[PDB]
Amino acid sequence: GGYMLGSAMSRPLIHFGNDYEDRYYRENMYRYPNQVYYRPVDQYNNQNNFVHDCVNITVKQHTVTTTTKGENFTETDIKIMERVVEQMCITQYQQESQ
Ligand SMILES: [Cl-]
Ligand code: NA
Repeated sequence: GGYMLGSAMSRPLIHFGNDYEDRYYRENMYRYPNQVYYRPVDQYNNQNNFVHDCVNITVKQHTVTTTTKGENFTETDIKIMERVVEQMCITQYQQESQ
């Protein structure tokens, strides 16, 4: 806070180049966020800087919420999470800017 919280979306279809990650995302898809936290779009000059912050904030919040419940993410989870959140952040930027 005060961060903006976007609407829940369907978790994106992503073809990971790493075949094991690709399978892992599908197997464990519900572990990952389906909404992103961000600072308002109009505070940014470009998509890249927005997404950078959106990814950091969203990953921080999801990891914090998870750890305090006594659950864990694997190294593979984190890699997949960063990519999933990146895509949702890009979608959020393009949408909210439109
Ligand atoms: Cl979903
Ligand atoms: Na591959």
